[PDB]
Amino acid sequence: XXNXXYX
Amino acid sequence: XXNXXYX
Ligand SMILES: *[C@@H]1O[C@H](CO)[C@@H](O)[C@H](O)[C@H]1O[C@@H]1O[C@@H](C)[C@H](O)[C@@H](O)[C@H]1O
Ligand SMILES: *[C@@H]1O[C@H](CO)[C@@H](O)[C@H](O)[C@H]1O[C@@H]1O[C@@H](C)[C@H](O)[C@@H](O)[C@H]1O
Ligand SMILES: *[C@H]1C[C@](C)(N)[C@@H](O)[C@H](C)O1
Ligand SMILES: *[C@H]1C[C@](C)(N)[C@@H](O)[C@H](C)O1
Repeated sequence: XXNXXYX
Repeated sequence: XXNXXYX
């Protein structure tokens, strides 16, 4: 992945 | 805080 969140 | 990231 690589991005983060949280959705 | 409470949200995430990463910026
Ligand atoms: C999310 O990333 C931060 C920044 O590096 C790290 O300190 C947290 O341990 C990390 O969260 C975990 O890992 C991710 C892969 C899971 O989605 C999240 O629930 C948590 O286990
Ligand atoms: C969230 O990411 C910060 C960096 O921005 C990292 O220093 C924290 O340890 C990380 O939080 C941990 O992981 C998340 C997923 C949890 O909600 C939090 O309680 C904490 O364990
Ligand atoms: C990460 C944190 C958040 C944005 N407050 C939550 O709504 C999500 C489900 O997880
Ligand atoms: C979180 C992940 C990211 C957007 N790939 C990175 O650029 C940032 C510094 O931390």
